[PDB]
Amino acid sequence: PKPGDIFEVELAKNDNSLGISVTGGVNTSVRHGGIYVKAVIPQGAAESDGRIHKGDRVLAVNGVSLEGATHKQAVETLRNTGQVVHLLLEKGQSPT
Amino acid sequence: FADSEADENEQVSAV
Repeated sequence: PKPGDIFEVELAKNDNSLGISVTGGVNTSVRHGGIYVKAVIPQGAAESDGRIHKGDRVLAVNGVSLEGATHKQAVETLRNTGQVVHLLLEKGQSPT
Repeated sequence: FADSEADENEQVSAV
């Protein structure tokens, strides 16, 4: 497998939703859009179960590719959720 | 003034 591989998470609301902080992600940012992990908040699922870490990148929101979505669109679509979390991520840097 | 062109919404988020 390549290091920066694309994977999907299937999770849901436990303590709360994610527990993660974001950096950049505006008009364009990473690639053809894209949002980037700043760091993990040690209060939620991302820490607890172990799914996302620093410098990981997001792609799709519940199947759908966010081609050219702004920071406001990315943030709004994160908070206007409810229970379930389906997303696709691209791995950032190498863990091991 | 407002309701038109640009507001301030390009900083940092968490969820």
